[PDB]
Amino acid sequence: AVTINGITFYSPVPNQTYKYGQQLVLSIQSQPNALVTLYVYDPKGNVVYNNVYQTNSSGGLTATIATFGSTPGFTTVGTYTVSLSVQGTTSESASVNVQYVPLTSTITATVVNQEGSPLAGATVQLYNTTSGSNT
Amino acid sequence: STLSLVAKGAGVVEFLLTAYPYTGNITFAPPWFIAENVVKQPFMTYSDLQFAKTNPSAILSLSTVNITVVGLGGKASVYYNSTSGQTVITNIYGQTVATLSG
Amino acid sequence: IVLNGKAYSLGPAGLFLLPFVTYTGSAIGANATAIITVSDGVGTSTTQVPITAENFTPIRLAPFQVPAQVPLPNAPKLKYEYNGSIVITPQQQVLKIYVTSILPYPQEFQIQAFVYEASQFNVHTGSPTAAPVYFSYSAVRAYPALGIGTSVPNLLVYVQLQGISNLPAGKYVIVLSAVPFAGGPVLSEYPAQLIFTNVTLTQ
Repeated sequence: AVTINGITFYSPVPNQTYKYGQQLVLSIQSQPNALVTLYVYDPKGNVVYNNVYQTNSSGGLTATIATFGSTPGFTTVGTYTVSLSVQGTTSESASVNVQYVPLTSTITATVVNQEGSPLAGATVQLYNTTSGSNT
Repeated sequence: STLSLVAKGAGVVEFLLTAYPYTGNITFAPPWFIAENVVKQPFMTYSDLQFAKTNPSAILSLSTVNITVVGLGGKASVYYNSTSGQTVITNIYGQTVATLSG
Repeated sequence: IVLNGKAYSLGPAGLFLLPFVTYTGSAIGANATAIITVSDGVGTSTTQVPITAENFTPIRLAPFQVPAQVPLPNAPKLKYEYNGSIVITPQQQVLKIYVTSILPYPQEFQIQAFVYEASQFNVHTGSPTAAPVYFSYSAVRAYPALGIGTSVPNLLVYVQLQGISNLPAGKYVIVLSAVPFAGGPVLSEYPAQLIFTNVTLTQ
């Protein structure tokens, strides 16, 4: 486990890649009773998640932060800044440069005849009929 | 019944330890700051429990079945595990490295 | 715990100590090593930075204003709010701080200089409000002593920047961080970073 000292970050660790659908859970053994505003900035520098927590007597915070890949802003590729702004009397900071992966999909069309030889020249039109009209 | 007890308080586990380092030299006292809170306080199944139950505070010779140490990753503990009468020593991810008879 | 002469392992000792750093997932503490590649414009070299339990001591970043041999262990572990104003005149291309360590300390490392606007770091919070707008590093190769009078284990750290013609005038908040040298030593504490809030660069 990493620590930029004052925060025992059980997670995240610097330069970590989060997946499609994966949960950030903010597990940081830090100093009791402080105002821990985690700004989960996306790569455009706006707060797609933001919430102010407070570490308990043990010191562990447990909070599932973000559901990546299922919220706008956890859809955009590049370096997020997972920024703790720790407000006590004397404020402290943390900058964690974390990533995300993109996606796309692929479909197949196979043709065959009664002679068992794949035809060459059969046109196959693929429309997106989800809307209820041939997109 | 458990009312007033011996060992009703609990130990202290200091942050700066009675530990020494090693690499090739045993000497030096490195900052032991056991990271970001020990959450404190040894707990113990009293050795002579049944009569300790009625002791307001007396001086016995206890056998201590937890010592609380919490740093990075997991938490370590040390204790003379009174149940099999065997000193259990553990790690900060926790495995019994030692069962030492009596 | 070596009880009566018989070593009884208690798990990783770096987790009982501070400093400890698992920088980029690669854990470094007491009884560690960094072999570091440095393949550069002059060719390639490779330093080796072996870490010893008894090099342990916090590595502070303290500003100019604080003398070099004067510690701050009663300021925070992570960042102390420097609310003063460094005036960088245009004869200066260099940011002056004292890295304070009161032990012989040989471990080679760097300072990452992540420059930000003070609208790119809200000066009413401790938020760097985006990804570094420009990054430039200074590999500060510490010296245990080359003789006090030659190099001192209390270092005058003069962060020079390439692209101080890629940085023009403006009110910055700069984040200097005692950073491992891309897989380098254990570092940092009291305070681990220094963040300079009413700076005004002038070129």
